[PDB]
Amino acid sequence: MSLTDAVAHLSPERWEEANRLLVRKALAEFAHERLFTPEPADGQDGRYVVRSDDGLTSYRFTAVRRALDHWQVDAGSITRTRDGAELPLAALDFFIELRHTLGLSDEILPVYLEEISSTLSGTCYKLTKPQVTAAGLLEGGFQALESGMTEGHPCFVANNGRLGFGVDEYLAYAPETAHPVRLVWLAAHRSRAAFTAGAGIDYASFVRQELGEETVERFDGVLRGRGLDPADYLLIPVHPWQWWNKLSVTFAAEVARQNLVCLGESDDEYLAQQSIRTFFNATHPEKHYVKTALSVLNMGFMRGLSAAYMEATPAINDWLDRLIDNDPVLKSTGLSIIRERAAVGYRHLEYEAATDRYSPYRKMLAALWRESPVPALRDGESLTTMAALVHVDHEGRSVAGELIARSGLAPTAWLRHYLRAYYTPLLHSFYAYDLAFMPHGENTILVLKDGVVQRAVYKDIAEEIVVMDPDAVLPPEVRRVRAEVPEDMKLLSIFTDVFDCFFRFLAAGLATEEVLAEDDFWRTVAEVTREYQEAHPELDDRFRQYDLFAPEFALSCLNRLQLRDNRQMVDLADPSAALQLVGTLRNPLA
Amino acid sequence: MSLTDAVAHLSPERWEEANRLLVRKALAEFAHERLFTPEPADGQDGRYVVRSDDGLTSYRFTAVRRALDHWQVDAGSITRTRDGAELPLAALDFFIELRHTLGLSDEILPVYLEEISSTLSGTCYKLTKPQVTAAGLLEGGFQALESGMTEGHPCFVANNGRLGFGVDEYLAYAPETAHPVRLVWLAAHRSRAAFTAGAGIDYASFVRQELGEETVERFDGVLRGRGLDPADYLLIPVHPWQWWNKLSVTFAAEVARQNLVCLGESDDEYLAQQSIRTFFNATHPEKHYVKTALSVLNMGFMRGLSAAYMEATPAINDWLDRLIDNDPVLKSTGLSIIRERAAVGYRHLEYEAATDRYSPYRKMLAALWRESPVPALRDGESLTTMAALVHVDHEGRSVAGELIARSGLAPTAWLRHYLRAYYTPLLHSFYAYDLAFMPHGENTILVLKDGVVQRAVYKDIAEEIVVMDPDAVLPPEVRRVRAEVPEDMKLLSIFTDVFDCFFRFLAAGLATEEVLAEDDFWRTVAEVTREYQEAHPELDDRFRQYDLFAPEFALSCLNRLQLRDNRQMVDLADPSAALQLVGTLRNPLAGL
Ligand SMILES: Nc1ncnc2c1ncn2[C@@H]1O[C@H](COP(=O)(O)O)[C@@H](O)[C@H]1O
Ligand SMILES: Nc1ncnc2c1ncn2[C@@H]1O[C@H](COP(=O)(O)O)[C@@H](O)[C@H]1O
Ligand SMILES: [Mg+2]
Ligand SMILES: [Mg+2]
Ligand SMILES: [Mg+2]
Ligand SMILES: [Mg+2]
Repeated sequence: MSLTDAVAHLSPERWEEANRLLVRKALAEFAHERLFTPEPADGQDGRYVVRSDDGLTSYRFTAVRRALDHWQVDAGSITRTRDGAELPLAALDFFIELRHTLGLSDEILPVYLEEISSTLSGTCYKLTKPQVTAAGLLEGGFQALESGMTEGHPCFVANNGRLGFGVDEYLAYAPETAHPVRLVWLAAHRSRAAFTAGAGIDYASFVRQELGEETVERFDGVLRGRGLDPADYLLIPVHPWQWWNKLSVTFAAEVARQNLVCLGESDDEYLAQQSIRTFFNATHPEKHYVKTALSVLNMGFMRGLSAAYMEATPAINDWLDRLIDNDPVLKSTGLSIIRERAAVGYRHLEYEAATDRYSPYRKMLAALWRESPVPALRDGESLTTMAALVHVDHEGRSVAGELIARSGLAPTAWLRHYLRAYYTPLLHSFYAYDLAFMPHGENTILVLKDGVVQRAVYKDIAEEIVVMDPDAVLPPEVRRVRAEVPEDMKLLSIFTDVFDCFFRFLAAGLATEEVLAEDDFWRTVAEVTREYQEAHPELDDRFRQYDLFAPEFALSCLNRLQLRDNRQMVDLADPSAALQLVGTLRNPLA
Repeated sequence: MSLTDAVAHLSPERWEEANRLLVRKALAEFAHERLFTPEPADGQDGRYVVRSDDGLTSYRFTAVRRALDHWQVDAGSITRTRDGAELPLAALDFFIELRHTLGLSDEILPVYLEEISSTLSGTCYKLTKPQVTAAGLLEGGFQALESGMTEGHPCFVANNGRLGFGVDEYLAYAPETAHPVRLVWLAAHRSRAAFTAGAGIDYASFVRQELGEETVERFDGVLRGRGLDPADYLLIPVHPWQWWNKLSVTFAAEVARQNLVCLGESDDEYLAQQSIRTFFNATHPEKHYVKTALSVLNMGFMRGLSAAYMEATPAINDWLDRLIDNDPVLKSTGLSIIRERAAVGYRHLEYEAATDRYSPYRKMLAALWRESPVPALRDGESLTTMAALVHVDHEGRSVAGELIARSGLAPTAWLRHYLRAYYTPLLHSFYAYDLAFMPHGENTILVLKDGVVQRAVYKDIAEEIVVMDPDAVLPPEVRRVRAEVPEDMKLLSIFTDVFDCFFRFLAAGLATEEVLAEDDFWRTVAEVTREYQEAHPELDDRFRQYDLFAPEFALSCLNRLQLRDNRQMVDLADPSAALQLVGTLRNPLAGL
C-alpha cells in the first residue's frame, strides 16, 4: 500500500497543529470537569495558568468563559514554560506531567497515550484533506457531511482512538477517509446462529432485497460446493478488520468445522459512518445501514456487538415505532426512528462456557441492519448528522451558522424550528413515558429543507434507551430496558447528554460566530420548554418533581470516566454507579 | 490473498487430525507434569484413563511409559466418552473440561484458548504442505529444515500461538510458510537511538556491507530531501508487522516529529526462522541474521526486544567468544557461538516515563545482527537446527534416524559424536565457569559431515546466558549476567533444559523407531559425562557438589509456568521463583 504514502500525513507541521488543538481541548474540558482549576495568571483578566503535577511546568493560556462552566480556550494562546524557557506543546508530555492530577494510574496511562497518539494521527490525516466550507459541506450531501466531520464527540479528549487499526487499516476503514469498504459475508450454521426479524421481515425475502437473487444463489452455491445445505445456514455480514484479525483466528474452530463458511465480498460498496462500525450503503442508499461487530477500542468502550442482545433488538425498535405512531404529541414533531429492522447473532458455545456474560469474547460476531433515512425524503429535503451543527470550517463558520443564513429567518426562529423537532420530543418522552435516550451528535439525524430543521430522526435505539420505571408495563422482550435510576439523576439524560454535552457548545459557537448571543439562545430553550409544559398540565406533578428550571444541577464529568477505566467506562449492568459528580452547574434556565 | 483461499487450510479433516495430535500431546505432557495421574483402565495392559473436572467426560488412551516419566500416548487410541457415548476430540472442550485441574483462571482461560486455536491452525496449515521425508528435508537444505519442522518446542502444549497475526499475516510471516519477507528500514535520530558495535565492527562499514553502498546513499538521499542530516541518524530494520500495526500508530509521535523516518523495504529477501522474529538472509546467506522486535505473544512471552539491553549484547558475545577460543577443553569440541555482532536500540523517552523497567512498551523498537553460520562451512559440511533430531516424518523416520543410517555408524557411535559436540561444552561451562545456557533445539545448530555431527553452534546468547556466581570476575559490560541461584536448581539448566526437555524425547523417539534402545541411549550419556569428569580431577569437589548422577532430581514443570501466567512465565529479575518443582524424577544416569 506504499510504506511511505501510508505515513505521509504524519509530518512535523501537522503534528504540531494536531498537538495544539488537542491540548487546547484538554484544557477546556478538564477545567470544565474541575480536574484542575486554572488560576488567573499574573495580573491579566483573561489570562489563566495550569501547572504540572510538580508545578515546575506552566501551561499559560487565554480563554473566554461562558455558560455551563464553559472554557473557550484560544488555541493560539497556549504556551508551555519551565525554568524560564519555552518548551514545545506535546499532548503526551502533557498527560504525563499531569498524571497524578488527572486520574491516570500506572496501569491505564500507557494505553491512554496510545489513544492520544491515535487520535492525533487522525487529526493529522484530516488536516491533509481538501478544506471544505460550511457551504461546501451542505452542497456535498449527507455523506460529504458524515466524513467531513472532524471533532467527534465534543466532550471526550481521547475520542478517536480506534485502538487496533494499523495505519493501513486506519486509511481503509476510518470514517473520515471515506474509502469504500466491501463487507465480508459468512454463512453461519443455525445450530449456533439466529436471525431475529422485526415486524414484517421475512428472511428469504430480506436477504434477496439486500443482496439480489443472483448473489443469493451464488452464496448458496458456495455451500453446495462444500457438500452443505443452505437451509442449515444463515448469513452474517462482518467488518473486514474483524474477519482478518479476529474471526479467522479466534473462531478458527468454527470455520474449520464449517459452522462458519467464508462466502465472499459484497458487490455493494459501504462507507463507515462516524461510529466506525456502522456502514452506509453507498451503491444503493435506499438499502439498509449495516452495524457490525468490531473488537477495537474507541472512547471508553470496545465496539463488539452482543449476539445475546440481538435477540431483543428488532422487538424494542418495533415497539418504539408503534409508540410514536400512536402518540399525536410526538407525531406533531415529525420525530421518527430508523428502526434496527433485523439482527443476526452467533453463539460460540465454547467461549460462553469459558467466559462470563460481560466478556468481550461474546461480542465478537453479531450484526444488525437498520432502515435508511433516505427513501422517506420528500422533494427538497436533505440529510445531515446533527454533529454538523457544532462543526466549524476553516473560516470560523459553523454549519449551524450557514444554515441560519440560508434559511433567512431570525436566529431564534431557526432555533425554535430545531428544538421543536429535536429537543421537545425528548421532554415528552421523559415526562410522559420515563424514556431517556443517548441523543448526541452521532445518534441524531436532521432532515433539512430550505435551511430549516423539518424533523429529527433517532438511531442507536435498543442498545441505548432506558425506561426509568421498574414497574411500567411493556411487552416481554422490551422489559430488559427498564432500570432503577436514582431520582436526583433521572434528569441527567437531558441535563448532561443534551445541555452539558451539546447545547453548551452550540450556544457558545454561535456566540463567538456573532449569530446569536447566549442569553437569547437559552431564553429560546426555556420558551419551547414552557410551550410544551403549559400545553400539558395533566403532568404538572412530574413537571415539579423533575424541575428543569432548578437553579443548579449536578456536574457529571465524562472524561473522568474514561481516565478511570478506558476499556469499560461504565458497567453495563449498573451504569449509574460509575458516574462522577463533582459539584454543580448554574442552570441557564434560571 | 483471496478471502476463501486464506482460510482454505482450515478443513474439517485437517482440524480433526490437528486436534487429535494436540490432545495426545496434552495427555502425554500434562501427565509428565503430574497435573493429573492417569489410572489403568479395563485391565488391558497399556490402557489408561483421565477424567474431567466434573468426572463425567473420560479420555481413554493407550501409552508406552518410558524413562523420565515419559508418556508415549498413541493418538489413534484416544477416545472421548460422556454418558457412555463417543464424542469428537476437541482441544478447546478438553481445556474447558479441565480448567480447574490445570491452573486455568477465569482471566487466562480464553486467552489460552486462542493460543490453542492458533496452534491448531498452524498444524492445519502445515498439513497442507507437501509431505517430505527425513531424507527429503536433509536433501533440501538448511532452510528446508527450519521451515520444515512441525512440532516446535516439544514440552509446551501451547507452543505456536503467534497471537497478533491475523490469518493473512500468519501466511506472510510464519516460519513454517517460508514466504520471503522484506524488512522495513527506518532512520532513527541519535537523540533517541544508539548503535552498539561488537569488536572489530564500525557503524559506517557495517551498514555498507549489509545493505550496499548504492542503497545506503539512496537512504541518505531521502534524509537530505526532508532536510535531515544523515550523520544525525542511524538505521534500524523492523519486522513489517511491527511497522504497520505498532510503530506507525503507537509511535506516531516519533514518525511525525521525524525522530523516525520510514526509508522503505530492503532489497534482500529474508526468511523467518523458528523464533518468528529472527530472519535468515535468503538472498545472501553470508550476510547477518536480523532479530527484530515483534510485539506478538508466543509460548509465554511478548517477543519484543529491549532497547536497553542491546547496549550490552555484543560485549557479552565478544566475551564468550574469547572465552571459548582461550579454553582448549571447549576448543577441542568444535564449539562456536554465532555472535550477536551489532545491535541498535531506540529509547522512547515518553513511554519510558509512563512505564517501569520491565514493560512491553520499552521493547517495541530494537534490532540485533547475528553472524551467519554459513561461510564457516568447509567442504562437505551442512547445517541443521538441532530441533530436527526429534522431527518425525510421515513415514515414522526421524531425521536422527536418517542421519544415523546415512552415517553407517553404530547408533551409540553416532550419538557419542553429537554428545561430544553439543553436551560436553555444557558440562565444562557449568563446572569450570558456573555458566548456563538455554540450549534447546531452537537455540542450537549442528554442523554435519557424512551424516555425523562435527560440531555444535550456539545462539541466542546475551538474553539467555547466566553466570551462577554473583562474586565472579568478568569485564564490567558483562556482569549483568551474574545471578544468585539456589544451591539445588543450579544444575537445572542440564537436568531440565537438556535431559527432561530434549533427551527424554530423542531417547524415546529412537526407541520407538527401533534404532536405539532407551537403556543404550542413557548409558551413552553417562559415558560422555564420565569421559569429561575423569579428564579434570581438579574439579572433583564440584562434581560431587553438583552430582549429575544422583538417584533423583527435581521435576521442573514447564507447562505449569505457562498455565499460571501466559504473558510472562518467569520474571527476569528473579527467574527461579517462578519455577514449579513437583517432586522428582528417577535419574536415568543413576545406575550407570
Ligand atoms: N460528534 C460525535 N458525537 C458523538 N459520538 C461520536 C461523534 N463522532 C464520532 N463519535 C463516535 O461514535 C460512537 C458513539 O457511540 P454511542 O456513545 O453508543 O453513540 C463513539 O465511538 C464516538 O466516539
Ligand atoms: N523446536 C523448538 N524448540 C524450542 N523453541 C522453539 C522451537 N520451535 C520454535 N520455537 C520458538 O522459538 C522461541 C524460543 O525461545 P528462546 O527460549 O528465547 O529460544 C519461542 O518463540 C519458541 O516458541
Ligand atoms: Mg451511538
Ligand atoms: Mg452505542
Ligand atoms: Mg531462541
Ligand atoms: Mg531468547
